[PDB]
Amino acid sequence: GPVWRKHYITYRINNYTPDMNREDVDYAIRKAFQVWSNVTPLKFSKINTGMADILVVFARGAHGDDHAFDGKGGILAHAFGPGSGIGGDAHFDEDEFWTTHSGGTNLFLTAVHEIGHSLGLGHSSDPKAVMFPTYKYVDINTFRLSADDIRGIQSLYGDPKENQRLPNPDNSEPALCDPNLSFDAVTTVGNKIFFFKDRFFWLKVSERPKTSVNLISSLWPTLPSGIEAAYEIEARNQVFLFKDDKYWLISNLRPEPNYPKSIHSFGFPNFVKKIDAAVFNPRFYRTYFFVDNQYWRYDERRQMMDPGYPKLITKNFQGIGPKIDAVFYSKNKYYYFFQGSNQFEYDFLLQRITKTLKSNSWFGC
Ligand SMILES: [Ca+2]
Ligand SMILES: [Ca+2]
Ligand SMILES: [Ca+2]
Ligand SMILES: [Ca+2]
Ligand SMILES: [Zn+2]
Ligand SMILES: [Zn+2]
Repeated sequence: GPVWRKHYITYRINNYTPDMNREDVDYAIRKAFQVWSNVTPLKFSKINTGMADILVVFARGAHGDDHAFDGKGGILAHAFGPGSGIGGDAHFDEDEFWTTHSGGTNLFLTAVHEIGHSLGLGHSSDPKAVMFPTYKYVDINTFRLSADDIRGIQSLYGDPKENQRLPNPDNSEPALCDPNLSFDAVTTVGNKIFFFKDRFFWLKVSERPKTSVNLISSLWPTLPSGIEAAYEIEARNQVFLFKDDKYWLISNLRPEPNYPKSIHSFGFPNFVKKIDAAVFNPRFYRTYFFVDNQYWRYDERRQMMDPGYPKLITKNFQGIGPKIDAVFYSKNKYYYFFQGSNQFEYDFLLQRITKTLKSNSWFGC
């Protein structure tokens, strides 16, 4: 079918069968989900309030749908492939008797078959599968995915995000996906992107599948670690490294005749102690400087702030927080902003955040 266009996904257990022990269903379920995330790059979260994205429900005969139930047997659950609205809900025929055991009609086994569906999978012609529609009421903590089901879950989603399997996946540090990966500064230099962090820098996007973090003292000479702001000027091979009241010019990875130097000879007041984010716009020939609260634009081709400058980041850039960690230019009319573990696709052409993404996306985790 289609599939879920999100790494992280929600469920809410909507109501409880009185075949009960609430808590046993929390489990049977929480756990059903687990089955899937354990072979699979997803997470699952039981929120208790607001509108979850997978919905478990226990209703009977005619419930809502157009696709009614039928009583004791035959259909026991149906769930809805992904899709807003009622897209991924898993529903359960209350006229059965659900169990932690294998008297009655197991809700571990059915919850899991039917979460797939919710998920994307059709059936498995595969007998051995946690469903050959023909529920194999089997032992319970030892049980596991017929390799088959593993394929089309895997077809649809991967194999999991850094090592070798079933067994499941681990979760690193300094890392490509601690999802609270913030930035010192960041830029691209002609077709790569340098991502700064303390002594670290991770580099690229460019057809190179995957991000290799390294120390900054290896590519870089006359310069400190821990880098606050940066941009580029692709037509002159220049990367500009900013920290504290001083900056560094660069070429071809090589520090042109003189640095560091001051930031003030570039122009600002002495009221200004540090540049926080910076981005150069070739469309129109200007650099954007960001001082917590406010910003400044430098006319590159004249060496001259344009008139009227400091300014107010939010008044002029719609919704970008009053402090910004990193900006950088998209080879075609955007700036991508990095405020916290957050980053914004920002169309500068009609000013509007248009995509909000995980601070760490081009490590397409
Ligand atoms: Ca839903
Ligand atoms: Ca039924
Ligand atoms: Ca019942
Ligand atoms: Ca910064
Ligand atoms: Zn239904
Ligand atoms: Zn089914």
